[PDB]
Amino acid sequence: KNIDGYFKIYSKHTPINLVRDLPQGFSALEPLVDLPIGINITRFQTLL
Amino acid sequence: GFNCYFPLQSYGFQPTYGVGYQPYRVVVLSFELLHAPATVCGPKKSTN
Repeated sequence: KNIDGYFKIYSKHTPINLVRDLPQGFSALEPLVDLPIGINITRFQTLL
Repeated sequence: GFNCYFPLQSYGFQPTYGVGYQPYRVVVLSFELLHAPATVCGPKKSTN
């Protein structure tokens, strides 16, 4: 999420037993970082 | 050429001299605040 010029990241990782379908239940995401980025962000792309 | 010159010339130095000749280094602060989410200030001095 990017708001007020600040970029924020929230995340968590846990094990599962499924393959193609997302797991049910509930799991919150704790914050990770908050940087005063400020750029007029409009798009994104991944890496692998 | 005649009546022509290059304005780029090197500093005139001596081993040591008083005011006027003396190389004195100056630093200038930046422009106005609030233009970005960044922050640059002295420490928020805490007490016991």
